[PDB]
Amino acid sequence: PAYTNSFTRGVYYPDKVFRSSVLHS
Amino acid sequence: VLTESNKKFLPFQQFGRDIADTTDAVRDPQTLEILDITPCSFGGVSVITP
Ligand SMILES: *[C@@H]1O[C@H](CO)[C@@H](O)[C@H](O)[C@H]1NC(C)=O
Ligand SMILES: *[C@@H]1O[C@H](CO)[C@@H](O)[C@H](O)[C@H]1NC(C)=O
Repeated sequence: PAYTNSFTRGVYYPDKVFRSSVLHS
Repeated sequence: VLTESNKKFLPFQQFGRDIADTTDAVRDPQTLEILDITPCSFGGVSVITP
């Protein structure tokens, strides 16, 4: 029990691709 | 055309897809160097006559 909020955790690099100053979805 | 580059990749990254998902920089698997990629040449021909 004792559930906890996870605000903005759990994000990783999906691909081995270099990107600079660009917004990608 | 393969040329030298100044961009610094992350240690785990291999190539770049910055604009329009087009490859323009590729890490060399042997020397661990980043090389820029650019198409060599293309264009039209115009003739000027009096
Ligand atoms: C966790 O779940 C409970 C119900 O299962 C809910 O009441 C609670 O608001 C949830 N936690 C957060 C941070 O929203
Ligand atoms: C690959 O082998 C060459 C020749 O032995 C060496 O100069 C180079 O550093 C090696 N590269 C890696 C990533 O081990």
